Amino acid sequence: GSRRYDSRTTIFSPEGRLYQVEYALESISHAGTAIGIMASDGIVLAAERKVTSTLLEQDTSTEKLYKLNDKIAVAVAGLTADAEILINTARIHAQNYLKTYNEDIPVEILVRRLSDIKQGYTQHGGLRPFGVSFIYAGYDDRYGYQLYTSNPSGNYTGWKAISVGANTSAAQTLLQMDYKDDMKVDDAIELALKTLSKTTDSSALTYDRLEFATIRKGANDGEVYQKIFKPQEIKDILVKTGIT
Amino acid sequence: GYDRHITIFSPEGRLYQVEYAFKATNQTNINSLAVRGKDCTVVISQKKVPDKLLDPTTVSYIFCISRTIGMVVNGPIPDARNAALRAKAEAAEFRYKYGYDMPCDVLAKRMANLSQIYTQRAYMRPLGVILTFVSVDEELGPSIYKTDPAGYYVGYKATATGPKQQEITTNLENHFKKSKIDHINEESWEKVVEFAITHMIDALGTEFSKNDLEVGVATKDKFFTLSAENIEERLVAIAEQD
Amino acid sequence: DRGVSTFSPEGRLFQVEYSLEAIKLGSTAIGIATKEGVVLGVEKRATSPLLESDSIEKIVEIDRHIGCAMSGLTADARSMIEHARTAAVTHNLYYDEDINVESLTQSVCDLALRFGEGASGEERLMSRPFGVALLIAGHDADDGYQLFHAEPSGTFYRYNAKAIGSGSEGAQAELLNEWHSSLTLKEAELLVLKILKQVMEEKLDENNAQLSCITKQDGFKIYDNEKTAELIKELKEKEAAE
Amino acid sequence: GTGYDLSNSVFSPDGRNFQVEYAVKAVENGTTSIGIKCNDGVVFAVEKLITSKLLVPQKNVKIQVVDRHIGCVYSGLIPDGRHLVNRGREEAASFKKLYKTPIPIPAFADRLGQYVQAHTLYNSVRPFGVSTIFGGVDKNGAHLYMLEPSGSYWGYKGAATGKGRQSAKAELEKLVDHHPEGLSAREAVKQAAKIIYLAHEDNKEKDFELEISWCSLSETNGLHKFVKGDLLQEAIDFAQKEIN
Amino acid sequence: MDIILGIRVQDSVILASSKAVTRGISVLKDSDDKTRQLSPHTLMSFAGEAGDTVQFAEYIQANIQLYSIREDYELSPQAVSSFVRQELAKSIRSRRPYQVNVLIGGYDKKKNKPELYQIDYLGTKVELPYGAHGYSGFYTFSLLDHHYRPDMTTEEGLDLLKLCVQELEKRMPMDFKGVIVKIVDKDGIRQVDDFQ
Amino acid sequence: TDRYSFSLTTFSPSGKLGQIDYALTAVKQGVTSLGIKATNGVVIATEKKSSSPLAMSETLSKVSLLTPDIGAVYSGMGPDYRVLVDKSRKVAHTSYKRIYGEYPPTKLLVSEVAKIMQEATQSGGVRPFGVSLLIAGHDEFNGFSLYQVDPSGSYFPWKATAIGKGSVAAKTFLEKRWNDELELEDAIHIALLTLKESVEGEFNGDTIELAIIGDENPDLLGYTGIPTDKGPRFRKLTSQEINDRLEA
Amino acid sequence: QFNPYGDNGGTILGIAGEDFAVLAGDTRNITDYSINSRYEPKVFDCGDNIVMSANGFAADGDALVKRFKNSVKWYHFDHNDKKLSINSAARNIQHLLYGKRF
Amino acid sequence: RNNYDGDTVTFSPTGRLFQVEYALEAIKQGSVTVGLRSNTHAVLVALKRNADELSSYQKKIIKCDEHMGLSLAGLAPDARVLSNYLRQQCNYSSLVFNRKLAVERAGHLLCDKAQKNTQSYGGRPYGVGLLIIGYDKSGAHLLEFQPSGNVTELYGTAIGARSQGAKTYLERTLDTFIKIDGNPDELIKAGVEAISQSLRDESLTVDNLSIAIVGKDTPFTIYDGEAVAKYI
Amino acid sequence: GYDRALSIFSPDGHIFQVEYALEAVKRGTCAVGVKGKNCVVLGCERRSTLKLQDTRITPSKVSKIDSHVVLSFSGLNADSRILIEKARVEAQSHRLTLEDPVTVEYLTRYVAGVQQRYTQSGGVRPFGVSTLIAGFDPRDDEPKLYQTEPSGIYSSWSAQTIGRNSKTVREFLEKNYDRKEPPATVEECVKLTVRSLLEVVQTGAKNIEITVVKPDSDIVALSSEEINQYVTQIEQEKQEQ
Ligand SMILES: [Mg+2]
Ligand SMILES: [Mg+2]
Ligand SMILES: [Mg+2]
Ligand SMILES: [Mg+2]
Ligand SMILES: [Mg+2]
Ligand SMILES: [Mg+2]
Ligand SMILES: [Mg+2]
Ligand SMILES: [Mg+2]
Ligand SMILES: [Mg+2]
Ligand SMILES: [Mg+2]
Repeated sequence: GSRRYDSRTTIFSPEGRLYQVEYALESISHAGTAIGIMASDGIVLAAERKVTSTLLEQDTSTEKLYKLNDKIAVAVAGLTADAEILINTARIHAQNYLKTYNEDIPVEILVRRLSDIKQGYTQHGGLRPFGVSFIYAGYDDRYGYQLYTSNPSGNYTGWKAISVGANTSAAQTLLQMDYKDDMKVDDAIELALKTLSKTTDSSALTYDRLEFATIRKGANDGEVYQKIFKPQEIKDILVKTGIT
Repeated sequence: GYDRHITIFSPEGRLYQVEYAFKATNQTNINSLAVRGKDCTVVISQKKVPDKLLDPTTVSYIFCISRTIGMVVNGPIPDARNAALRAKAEAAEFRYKYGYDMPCDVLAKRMANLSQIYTQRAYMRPLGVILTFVSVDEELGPSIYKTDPAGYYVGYKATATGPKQQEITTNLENHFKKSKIDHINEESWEKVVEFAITHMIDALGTEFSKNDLEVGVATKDKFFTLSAENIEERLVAIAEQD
Repeated sequence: DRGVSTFSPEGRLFQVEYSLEAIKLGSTAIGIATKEGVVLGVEKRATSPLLESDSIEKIVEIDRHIGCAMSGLTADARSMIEHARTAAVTHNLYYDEDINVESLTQSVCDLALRFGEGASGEERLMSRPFGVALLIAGHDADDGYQLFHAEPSGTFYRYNAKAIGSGSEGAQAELLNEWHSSLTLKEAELLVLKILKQVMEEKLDENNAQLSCITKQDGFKIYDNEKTAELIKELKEKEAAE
Repeated sequence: GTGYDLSNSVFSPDGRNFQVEYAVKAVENGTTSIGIKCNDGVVFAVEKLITSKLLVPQKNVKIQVVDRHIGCVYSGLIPDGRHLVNRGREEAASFKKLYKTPIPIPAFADRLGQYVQAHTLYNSVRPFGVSTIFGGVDKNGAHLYMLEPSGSYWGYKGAATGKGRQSAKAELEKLVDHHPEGLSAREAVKQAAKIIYLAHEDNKEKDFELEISWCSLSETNGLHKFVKGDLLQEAIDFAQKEIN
Repeated sequence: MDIILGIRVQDSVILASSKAVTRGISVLKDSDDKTRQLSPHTLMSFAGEAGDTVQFAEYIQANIQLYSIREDYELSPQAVSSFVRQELAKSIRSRRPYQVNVLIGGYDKKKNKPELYQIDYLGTKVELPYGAHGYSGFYTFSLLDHHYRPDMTTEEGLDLLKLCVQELEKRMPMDFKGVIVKIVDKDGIRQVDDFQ
Repeated sequence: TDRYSFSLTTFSPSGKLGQIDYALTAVKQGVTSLGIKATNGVVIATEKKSSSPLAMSETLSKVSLLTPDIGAVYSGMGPDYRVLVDKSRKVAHTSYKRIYGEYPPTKLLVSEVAKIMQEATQSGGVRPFGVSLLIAGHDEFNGFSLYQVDPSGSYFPWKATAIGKGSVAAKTFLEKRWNDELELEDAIHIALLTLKESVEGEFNGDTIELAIIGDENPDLLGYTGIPTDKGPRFRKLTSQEINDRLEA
Repeated sequence: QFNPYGDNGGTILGIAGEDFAVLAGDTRNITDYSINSRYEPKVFDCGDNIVMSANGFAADGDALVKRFKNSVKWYHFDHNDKKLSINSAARNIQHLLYGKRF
Repeated sequence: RNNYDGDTVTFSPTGRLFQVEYALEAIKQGSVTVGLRSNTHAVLVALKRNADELSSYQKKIIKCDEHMGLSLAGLAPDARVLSNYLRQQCNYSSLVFNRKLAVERAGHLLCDKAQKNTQSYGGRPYGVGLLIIGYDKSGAHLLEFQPSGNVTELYGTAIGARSQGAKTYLERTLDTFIKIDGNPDELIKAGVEAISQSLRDESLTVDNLSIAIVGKDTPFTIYDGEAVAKYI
Repeated sequence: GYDRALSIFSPDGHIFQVEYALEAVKRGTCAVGVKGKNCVVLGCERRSTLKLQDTRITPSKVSKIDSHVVLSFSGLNADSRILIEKARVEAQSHRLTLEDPVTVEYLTRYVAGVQQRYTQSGGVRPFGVSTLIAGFDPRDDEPKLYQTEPSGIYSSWSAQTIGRNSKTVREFLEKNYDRKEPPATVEECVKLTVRSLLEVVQTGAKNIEITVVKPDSDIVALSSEEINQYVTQIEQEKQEQ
């Protein structure tokens, strides 16, 4: 029969690891780094594009930053295409919660379901895990600003600041040294970029090779705003950090 | 390498099972060719009957698919018949649903898309055959369309298939460079058959009795095959020009 | 490697043969059939001294007139137990009567070879056979007191006495000696202890071995530790005697 | 690569399907069986090897009938042959239920053809271990077909398969040449007996029982019938004297 | 139908719900509670066809309990009521519809308000200061329209209710065997010891 | 019996997905196609590769209309392209036009194609598609656009690019020439040059296929009377129109 | 409307003696005002010393008797040729009937 | 050596199905059983195998209808599937057509049933052989089933360990026994003799011998225990 | 359609996919449970091998199943979630049909069964998870502590531990838990739990979490400050004498 051709994607190694997950994580280590940092008054998401030609159209590009919802966003690292599948089912989970309960979906609840999905690919049906890691940034009113991460194993964890993809050992260390809790949002913006300057394998860090986003309850009214920075806004912020 | 056993990519980006299926097409050692007249289309195929115990009348690689479409197959008979039946079914279903006779080129397209699927899905094997469809289409005139195990298809001015395909093809390429047109300039199909047999004897360097060939002809609103006798008529006509 | 339903050149099912190696490794279990009843005993084999050994249930009730003991991967047995209970109860719903022990066992054994990859339904299948054997003990009016050994090969055998698990090899040569027609129930209880005490690594006591019997009059009962302790002692005394 | 011969739908690099080729060996290895077209009917015959004297003579019938007018006989794996007829019978019943007319022999050949070819398409199934000789009388006269594990079939004047196939084929080639005008049914029966006796001489070591049937327009009325009693005897006689 | 009333005063929500259960010709019981607590600060009362009413409530209950455990959190009364409405709205186009009407009274700890929701068997939901199901509205809305003030105390609420139950005892053909009354407030849910 | 319910594309220990890589190799071996974006239009172009001179190359469309405002071209295995075109046209109707009564905008249709491609990268019993597509279109709220879709399922927008054999060379050549004030006629001019490097056979309107997403063509609508329906923005060029331009 | 039922009856009578039992029925089978048979027996021996009769609509009665006998035969196969006690037979028949409760 | 024995859908290059051949090997390792017939009766005789001195003797004979039944040698659960499948076909023939099912047809059905498992991925073949006897509208019958699918009609035979003995004896005894018409006991004694050219180091007891008989005016019935002392 | 048999027997009678599953547990963080006269306490270690960890939102290691039963685990975290969801659902369903909450034994038995099923069905691998389940039965004060493991085997324990270095903390307890005189206070029982973790965690209440289950659904997690007292105070006893 065809069980000769089946590389069994759901098994344990003799150490009790899941081959395909480990391998997908390996894959992810070569993706653009992404970063999330949470302040008491907002969240920052920053990410590095895969070295992009001069002819590539950077206005309409959205390789790493995606809106799930009016209040939750993700930064991706890994296979774009795999991610867009996941993003989309999540956008729908949010809508279903909203429609059942007439309340926007709490961030963890969403994160958990999406992680539960990845977990299933890891335990049944012989398909290959999704080669994606996610940073989720969101606001709800049970826990305010929140930051989470998930990977191909289905595991998720919450963070004050975190990175995924390339050079995370390096980047984690550097945040660990400079993060403080009272941190304001414009502090976090600055810290996010410092970290990618140091971390990037490319010799400079320039506007055309970044995606950037914030979630502010700022300013006057209690409502929450999500901003995905355009190329010109990112160039300005880079001058203003004297990284350029 | 199991990238050799099923339809997945080799590291060079190749589907060996597709390549090996092409190879199987030549197992019968039969050559075939098709050409176009002013208002007909003709196919010619060798016919070999090695065994003395076979009923010769049952030995054929040419099929009447529909009222209007003929198909000739290069390759082993079981796969030929499987593709024949399939196309018969498709052509009839098309008519029922859309209210007109299925066109050659569209049927070719469909049959090609079926082949394409065996190249992408693993539990299906490609068929070891090359189908040449002919008709006189009501929109397009005399037409020839060819399909292979890659899932590829194209229309032809004329064409030839088999081991000695190259000889035959170059012979025809030459003829049309001279003649400057894309068809045999002939009113009667009886002479387009004569042309076809002639231009084939010269390319294969070999002579034919009436039992060495099969012929099929597509006129406007019928595709039919010839009997040894209507063939014999043609071989006599050719001989009158020594 | 090679599918789970394959035969070895000796005509044996690999997965089933290997199943039996799991069973040789499990705690020990012994059954003895008499005219006054049937006794069932087990080694508990706590894995650490913090383990509350009450919680180790290797002897279970199936109906009032039928009990069960197990050695092997004991998790595997929870669903064989479920099926057997369901079969006994179900029988009695349809027939206003107790199921025959024989029939109940045959029912359990029918599960054993339903494993595979197969397809698709009618039914789906276990991926592997069960890694557990059972002694099934009961009374019915047709054949009286009865001990069966039900293995994952699907076969089952009646025994006047039987032992399964890590002890079985010697434990059985010992049963061959000791057993005769005329054993009283009490003789049989002590025997089972005698043989467990021998083959257990641990020093036997009321906390690491457990006893049960089934009699027509009182059905199947597990014995408490106090009742068992007093039979351990009872045996200690007869050991003083030669 | 190697192992092009382990899986059933696979093409070797020379263009071939080795599992079908191996099924042909299972056939070459079976007992001898044949078909002879006479000029209003057809005749089937088959060597039944006698393992032991404990077989009941007359009673292990290897020729099978389909509908009322078609005979099949096969060399190779017998249970596969029976399986194939069971299919053939469904096909003929379906055809007749819908179209009223009993199935035409060519139509019926292609039915088996397609079903057999179908078992060379997938690795999860195994090709048929038989060649099948069959035919009968339709509204256009007599037809004799033979069908290989690959689903190749053609029409024959005569046909043979199994161990004896070469002595039989040579012998049939005779008949064709030394009776160009056609052969009467009753003569074709006797010839068939002869030919089986001639082809038996590959393994004289074993004793054998002969079985013959015919479907003839004049003699059996276009229905398929076994030859037995006096006519069977008379054809066994003709076979004895043709040996000496 | 049976009697299902509710009123949202200033600091709590009061639910009044008839005690009788009758099967045709006999009154089978005179002490039946037509409520389930869905979470500590959320109470649902209900009425409609036999079997359906309870099955539906106990199913809603178990779902909200499941939610609470899973999230270690108590859904807002608004959310519970939207959940319930959606379930009823699925029921109507189903093979056999749940014929059940409910009132949901909750205290919303996050906004420190009481809230009353009325939902009929079609999934028609509405937030109200006072409500009822079936014919119960016909007798009592006159009085509530007149007397209701949003700043009423619980005691005032209970008086206004006493008057409503009297009007029902007077003008309504059925003997519904009194009511059980519960209060949902910031400290949770309790039952009024006696409606004498 | 489809036994093959498991992925045939899996992660190697290095993190590669071999079958996606190998598909990309098939693409690289394919004939050069390219696309370039002007301000008032987009052009996509490729080389017809006549397999016999007896074949009629007009009967091979390498450039395909997907919707009246959207076209495609490819490098790699043409059969895989043919069935992706069928699939894409259908999904534009079922998952967009049948709902909103208008054709999907370029990027959304690209997602749908991308998605199909991804599925063949993860589902049971299939290999990935061995093509890269360039898709060009226009829609009222995004204007003109150009996307590349890869076997992995990944896509990305471009001002201009190229795929297949000569693509590194051609991408270099396009960087020299592309500005953001390019008018459509000028981009065609450039497309023709950039193609001409990558080809040593005959180079003219019979061996070159080329389409534009431009102004609306009411002469190609088929009916008159609804002032709000203007023609398709998509148009293949004629053998003639091409040679005409091979003067400049 | 096709009406799937009919009435052939039929009268049957069963009496329990103290060490014996009888079961009796007329042998006449009717439809409306017609006789179909003057001898069409309706009491059957089903063989674990059990006699059965199913009076009413003849076709449904025949189906039931068939099914029960088959049940007896399968009880044997399945329970080591055990004899089927009358009370077990009765339970078994409740199940056959209730099987068609609707 | 032998990649070709991994499943049933794989032919060897010589043309063999190894998995089937390995299933036939389970039969030879089974305990011996013998079948034979006159024109009026058919008889099974079977040697049952116990595990210990403490254990039952596994039954080898199964009744399939009043007029038919069989003995097994090899994988017992498998016989249980097949004999059950047969009971159903015997039953279906009675209920639907009011007809005792012919032994020839039961033969054909078992063949077709076994053949399924030998052409399909995932199915192992059956690991049991069977002797079936029946008395039907054309008198006494005996069949031998193999899990390859081949069924063959015989006057006598045996299957299982050392059965070559019992078979050679039957070949020589033939004309004696073929005429034991209207005599049940003689035919049994002639079966029991046969089964003896097959015992190595043990002889027939009351506990290990089972016998069945069927025929004209005698329904398929099985003797064991006291009932068989008669002939031992 | 994917039903490949992944948990099968090898020739020595072992089932490697299940044994490999235990390897995942051995790599998981240590968890431990000990029972009092009338509390049960569950303690688990954290990795502070990273410390920008948002501890209020990040999944806890101890989970409520019902208001009277908790469950903790070692091994694959993603896998744990699925056992917990199934359990929570079973607990609510049990109330619905029997009108009583689950016994701890029942709930354990349920979860073990799920685990077992996944060692015997096509298309799936076993759970990389081992569990401790604790609580009190309804209207009952005798505390319960149960353990499950990937094979589906379960049993109860006076006290027990699982995860990396479990065999070290098992030693410790194997000789510090008196079955005749189990910890009579909560405070006492919490102390014995922290003690046993301190053999292996070796930082402090940064890395420890405790949860105390008492009768009548009285469940509570400690905050690091109050846990700290138990740590700081364990020091004064080991050193001075
Ligand atoms: Mg999904
Ligand atoms: Mg929802
Ligand atoms: Mg039941
Ligand atoms: Mg709806
Ligand atoms: Mg309505
Ligand atoms: Mg037009
Ligand atoms: Mg009526
Ligand atoms: Mg041997
Ligand atoms: Mg529930
Ligand atoms: Mg499952």
